[PDB]
Amino acid sequence: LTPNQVNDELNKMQAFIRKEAEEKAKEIQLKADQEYEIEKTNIVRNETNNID
Amino acid sequence: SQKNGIATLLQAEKEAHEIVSKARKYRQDKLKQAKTDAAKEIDSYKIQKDKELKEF
Amino acid sequence: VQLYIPLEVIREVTFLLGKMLRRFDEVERMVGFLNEVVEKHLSLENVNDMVKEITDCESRARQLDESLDSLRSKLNDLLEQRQVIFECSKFIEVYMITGSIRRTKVDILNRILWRLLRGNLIFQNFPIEVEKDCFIIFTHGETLLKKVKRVIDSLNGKIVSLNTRSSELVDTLNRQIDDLQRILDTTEQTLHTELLVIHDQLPVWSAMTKREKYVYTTLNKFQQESQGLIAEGWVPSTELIHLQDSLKDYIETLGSEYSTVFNVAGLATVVTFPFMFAIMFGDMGHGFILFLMALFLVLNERKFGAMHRDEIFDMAFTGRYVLLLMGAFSVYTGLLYNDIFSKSMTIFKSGWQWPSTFRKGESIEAKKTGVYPFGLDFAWHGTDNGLLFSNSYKMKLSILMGYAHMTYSFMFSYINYRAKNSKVDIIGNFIPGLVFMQSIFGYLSWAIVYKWSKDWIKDDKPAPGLLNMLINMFLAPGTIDDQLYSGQAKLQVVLLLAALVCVPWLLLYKPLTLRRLNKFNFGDVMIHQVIHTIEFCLNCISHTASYLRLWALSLAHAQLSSVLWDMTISNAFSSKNSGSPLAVMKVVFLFAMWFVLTVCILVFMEGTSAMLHALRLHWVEAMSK
Repeated sequence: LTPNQVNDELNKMQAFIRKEAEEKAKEIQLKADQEYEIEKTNIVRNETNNID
Repeated sequence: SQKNGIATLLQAEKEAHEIVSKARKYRQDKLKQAKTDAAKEIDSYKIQKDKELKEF
Repeated sequence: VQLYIPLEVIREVTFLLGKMLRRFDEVERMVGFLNEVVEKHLSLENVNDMVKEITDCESRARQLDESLDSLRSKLNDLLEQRQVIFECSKFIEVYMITGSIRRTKVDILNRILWRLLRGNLIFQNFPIEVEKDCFIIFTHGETLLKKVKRVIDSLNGKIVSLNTRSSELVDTLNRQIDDLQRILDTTEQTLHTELLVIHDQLPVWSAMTKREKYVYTTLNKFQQESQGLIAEGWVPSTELIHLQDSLKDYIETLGSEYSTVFNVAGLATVVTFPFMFAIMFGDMGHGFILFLMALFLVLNERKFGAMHRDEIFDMAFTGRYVLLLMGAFSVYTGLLYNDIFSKSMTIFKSGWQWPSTFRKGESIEAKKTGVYPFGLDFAWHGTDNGLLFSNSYKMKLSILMGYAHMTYSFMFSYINYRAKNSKVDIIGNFIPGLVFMQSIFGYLSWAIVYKWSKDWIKDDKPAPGLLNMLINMFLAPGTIDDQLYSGQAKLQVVLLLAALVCVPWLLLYKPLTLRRLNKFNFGDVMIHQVIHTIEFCLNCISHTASYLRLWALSLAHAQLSSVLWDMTISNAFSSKNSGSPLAVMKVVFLFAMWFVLTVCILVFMEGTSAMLHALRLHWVEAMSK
């Protein structure tokens, strides 16, 4: 409504915006750690069988 | 402070996009590393094999 | 205004603005199919899981209805085959072909088989009791037997060849009629079981889609420029701060920190409309009837509110408080008149006494004793020149009440221009309008009261005519044939000059001072002020003569209520045959004929006209000042 009240609404909104973006970015990089390991495991297994 | 706040929110959604993209670039790179560090992982196991031939 | 709705808060802002697409076309069609089957016998996830139970139930209802009508057809295909055996064993009991056919094709099949086989047939028909019919042919011979069947099977006739018995196929066919009727009684029981959970749920599934399609049709009207919709559209200026206080609180209370961008006469009617009605509709008898049939709707407004109202009774019940006031003022004004079903009321003491000793059948006058206390006097009722006095009174009544209504509704313009804080509009429109209206017709309304104030007989002065006073005030200024007050001839010149000075002033003040404040189309202001001046100066004369319908319709109501009484119940009053059955059934029939004519004409089809005339006196004569 008035300048104190619109700013109180602003503070809440960017808090949610920022938080959500942090979680979303976290899940993409958390899957990134994992996908690096599974893929590395497969590639390494195939070659070790050729070497063996 | 109404139109000073709108400006802050349009920016925040842009930032939200960018934060997500930074992670999206990182994910693609981590996949390229998987192949390279797996290629380095095989020329260390080929010498581990050669070791036990020379031992023999 | 111009909104900017982000994609995070988009459905919430759209459903907020609603309270302040091929998918839901298809689902609308499916809800329509569910509405036809019964007659034949929110968040995004909360819509997404209820559209699932719309589709999952529409599928089973459609397949169970299509496995029911196609089974009813198979039932009728056996009930038509039983009858063409029952009606063709009977024909033998009283090279032949027996079958079923629609009844509209029996004559054309008879004619085609008679033109194919030249004669050579015995064709019967027996009605099976879409309507159908049986037929027997007796193709006497051969070599056309496979050609008669190409006539029958072309126009959809189903031949029933038996070749064994008319009593062995009937058992094997009744062993299928009941066996399939039980499948009907199973599947239709399942149908009526399924419709119980749907008939009490269709007003939710329908009302979801009717507003969801309405949401997406409106969301098609937005911009979609830079991953955010731009909603441009109109809103009244009173509701700007309500949008800026409801949109601001709503986007902050749900989180999601991406804020929106928001860029950029019925209160005087409540007495005057029933009162201007009552001036035209003046009678304590018809007024009490209208007040009573309004108070019947006011006291029963709870039983009539939860009820389906058709348009005429919705009009009559929406205004159950306009009619209560229209009756309550009609009783007051018909107590001012002496008009109770066009009769007088001898309530007070009269101001006129009649002479005691006079010859029978001669014309006499009354001597004035005093003045009647409240309302018009009752010694004007059976009077030859009473209608002249009522014409003068009601004409001057209409003039003064139209003057009062116009000068009351003209002050609201000043209050509007004062609330807008526009002194230019005040000095350009209100003051040159005020001292033009009051200097002519305010003077007329004052002169009526001042002629009523003077005696003009005790003074031994001629009573002035006020029509040719206002005629001669504009034509021949300064010449007063019958003097109405001292200093009339020089004050009417001042009032005439004050009225004539405001014809250029109201036409030339506002455009020439809007042009001076630009040192904007001067042609759009000057032409508008010329039209405003011509219209206002026309209407000051044209409405004070249009308020004389308050006298016109009052005269019409009073004279019709008089000449209906005089034709109906003035005939029923006789001192002969006192107590006779014929002389009392005369009174009963004439009261019934009087009462239905009063209710049908003088209330319903006369007060509606008085209502509409008091309505146009507000719409034009009051809502243009």
